[PDB]
Amino acid sequence: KLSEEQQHIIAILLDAHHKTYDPTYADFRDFRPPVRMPLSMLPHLADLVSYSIQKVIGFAKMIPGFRDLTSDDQIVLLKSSAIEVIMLRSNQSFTMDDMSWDCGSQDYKYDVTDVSKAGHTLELIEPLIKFQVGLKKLNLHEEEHVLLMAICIVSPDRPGVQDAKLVEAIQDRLSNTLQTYIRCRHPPPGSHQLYAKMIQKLADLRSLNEEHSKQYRSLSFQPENSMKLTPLVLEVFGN
Amino acid sequence: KNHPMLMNLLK
Ligand SMILES: C=C1[C@H](O)CC(=C/C=C2\CCC[C@]3(C)[C@@H]([C@H](C)CCCC(C)(C)O)CC[C@@H]23)C[C@H]1O
Repeated sequence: KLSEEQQHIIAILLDAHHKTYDPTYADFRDFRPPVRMPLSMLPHLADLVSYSIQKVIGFAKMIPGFRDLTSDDQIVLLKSSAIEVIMLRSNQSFTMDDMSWDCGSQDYKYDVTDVSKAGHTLELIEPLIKFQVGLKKLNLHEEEHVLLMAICIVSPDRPGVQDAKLVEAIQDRLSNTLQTYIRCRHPPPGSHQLYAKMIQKLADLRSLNEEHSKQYRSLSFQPENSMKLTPLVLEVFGN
Repeated sequence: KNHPMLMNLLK
């Protein structure tokens, strides 16, 4: 059954998500405006991602055990996971109706052609949409969604990690919490192999991360594109 | 790292 500790973890993660995800998207007004007449969507989506990096950091900080990490280990975990967590969290605005991310208005509704106008090809974008579709098909409980974000961040195998054993221990605590949550709270048939499926999505995200990285390296190699980015994006994603 | 903004947002 779910221990008291485990239900505590869940409550904390739900709150941390509610504190860092504004389902009104009101802050989008502050971004450089979307332009859809090349790379016309890069300023707007660069800003979106920059905002989102900030929110993901604020979520990460609230993950039980995360603070016990070194500063260096917190830094490497966020650097490698940020894109993956933005892809994960983005699923909540994502809609199967038109395979787009719908952030409350036509201006902030993003489709495959918009992403394309930020400098990215179908080699990223097609697997990104399929990922969004498969995740949506899981119909996760919000509790599952926040746990999966946290397990994504606190991954022991990330490049640069120093205290692997400690990152492992934090994550195992969250993995066990997720496994037990599914067993106690998620009815069959939806529960069928749901943990393994959720772990497969984390492998999908590694692959998405790699592809995004290579297309980012290309895009940002040109200084006129790198200019349209934000300082946080350059720092977290590289230069 | 060499990551002042990240390090600052983290605490
Ligand atoms: C608040 C949020 C999330 O944090 C992010 C949201 C959407 C995420 C999207 C939709 C557009 C395409 C996005 C931005 C993807 C795109 C490949 C990022 C490109 C970043 C760049 C710096 C240009 O390489 C990643 C995640 C995708 C809206 C909303 O759900």
